[PDB]
Amino acid sequence: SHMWIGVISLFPEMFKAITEFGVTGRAVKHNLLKVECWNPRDFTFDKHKTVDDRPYGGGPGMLMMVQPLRDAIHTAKAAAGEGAKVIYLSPQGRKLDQGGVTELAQNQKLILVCGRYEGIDERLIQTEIDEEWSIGDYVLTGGELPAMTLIDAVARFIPGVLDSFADGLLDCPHYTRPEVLEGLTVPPVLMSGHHEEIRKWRLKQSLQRTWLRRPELLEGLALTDEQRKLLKEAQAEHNS
Amino acid sequence: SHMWIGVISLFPEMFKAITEFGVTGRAVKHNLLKVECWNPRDFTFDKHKTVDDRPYGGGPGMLMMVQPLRDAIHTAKAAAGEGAKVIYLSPQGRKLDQGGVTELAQNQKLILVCGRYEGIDERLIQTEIDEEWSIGDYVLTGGELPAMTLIDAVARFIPGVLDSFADGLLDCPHYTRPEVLEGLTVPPVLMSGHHEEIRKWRLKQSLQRTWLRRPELLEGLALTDEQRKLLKEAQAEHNS
Ligand SMILES: Nc1ncnc2c1ncn2[C@@H]1O[C@H](C[C@@H](N)CC[C@H](N)C(=O)O)[C@@H](O)[C@H]1O
Ligand SMILES: Nc1ncnc2c1ncn2[C@@H]1O[C@H](C[C@@H](N)CC[C@H](N)C(=O)O)[C@@H](O)[C@H]1O
Repeated sequence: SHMWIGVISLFPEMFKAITEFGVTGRAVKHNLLKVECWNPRDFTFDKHKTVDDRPYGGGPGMLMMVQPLRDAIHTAKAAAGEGAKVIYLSPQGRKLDQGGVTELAQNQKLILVCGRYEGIDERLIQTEIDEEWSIGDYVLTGGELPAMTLIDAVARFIPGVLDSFADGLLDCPHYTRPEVLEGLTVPPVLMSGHHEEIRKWRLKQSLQRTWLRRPELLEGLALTDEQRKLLKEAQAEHNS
Repeated sequence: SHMWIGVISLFPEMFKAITEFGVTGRAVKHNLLKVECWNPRDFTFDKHKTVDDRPYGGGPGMLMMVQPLRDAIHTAKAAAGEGAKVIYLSPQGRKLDQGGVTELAQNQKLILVCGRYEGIDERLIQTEIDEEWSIGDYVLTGGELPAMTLIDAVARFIPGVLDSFADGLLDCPHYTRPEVLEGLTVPPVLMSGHHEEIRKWRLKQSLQRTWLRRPELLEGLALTDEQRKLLKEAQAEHNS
């Protein structure tokens, strides 16, 4: 299947980072993922193509100018046609996690609005935006990196395009050549050829790492009997 | 002051998204921020410049090949000289938040290692990496977008380069022209010219929004007396 993403951005060339390189670049070249961009600057009418505006109430910073941004959004909505969810990237939005990625990946079309400066007029959020999403509790200069983050995370769910959080757990450690690196050996179980011992080792590692690093993640999980056993074993070894 | 960031990446051209555009692009052009990249592919010796390798233990996926990546890291460390903290971007790392951004922005030099495929050998993390950092609880195809996210967030703290989370709170809504948009008016207080009423309105909005959207964030805060009062007022209005 295929996903279409419309993007509204003052810096559409930023999106080459995902459309020209790696797994996502190959998805775009093979038409599994389509990304189309509209730039508010192209919707300005004044001589200097002004895309910012002063905030009412004074104070510092500038906002994106309403008219060019609104017009861009309307053009993208017309292109997307029916059924396209419009998302504004913002640190005030729903914090993205793998559950949220799986929800978003159920959409065949999304339009992603990328802010710049201090953001966008609150009434455009009310009138044009369906959902606000954050990539994390930190502030960036623009919504393009968050949009690309979202695109990359969802694109991994597109069939044909290709884990931590997959089953709620951090990933296990991985090893490749050489067998010994600075005196550190690959765990012998991984060279044993024993698929079931390997499976159990990787799962116990994931449990152990999640417990030590992110114990709060473990709370939200309903572990299988095997997972409970392997976790107890890891905790007992840690104590020992 | 100035920050130097060394990056290890198979796709260094991705970083044009931050070095050529917007506030971060201007920081780079003005030498406030320097980003230097090393590509493991340039450290290969075989005819086809192989940069991946098979994981011990079978199963799917590939890892970054150890030797080219190790060699790249060593070249970057030599360039950074003394005092450079080496960070691996990974969903198994410390989850980035504004507190973590402020900590990271205290470094004059960082080297950021970007994984691809299923990641990197665990022993390289032990032998070469100082800290592991995640941008969020979701899985991406590569560490370049996370690295750029980190770079952008920290660059905002570089003097001369230029909020939500700043004082622990979500940002207030902002408004710009026109005064009426699809029947929605700018709050009159913001046109009143009264700086103190405006200050209080924006703070009460931040409190209200944080309470409604992210009540867990409010718990971690020690509110001022004024903030407690404004929050109580907002809650009373919400009830009314
Ligand atoms: N964590 C984030 N998640 C999603 N988008 C973000 C994030 N941080 C910044 N942005 C984008 O960057 C744009 C410009 C920001 N400097 C505005 C920040 C705004 N003053 C705030 O603190 O909420 C915002 O309009 C968003 O589109
Ligand atoms: N949330 C994230 N934060 C930081 N780096 C990430 C994140 N997600 C993916 N990456 C980078 O993307 C690379 C390739 C990933 N597909 C590997 C994921 C690994 N299998 C895991 O689940 O932990 C990783 O080596 C990281 O460098």
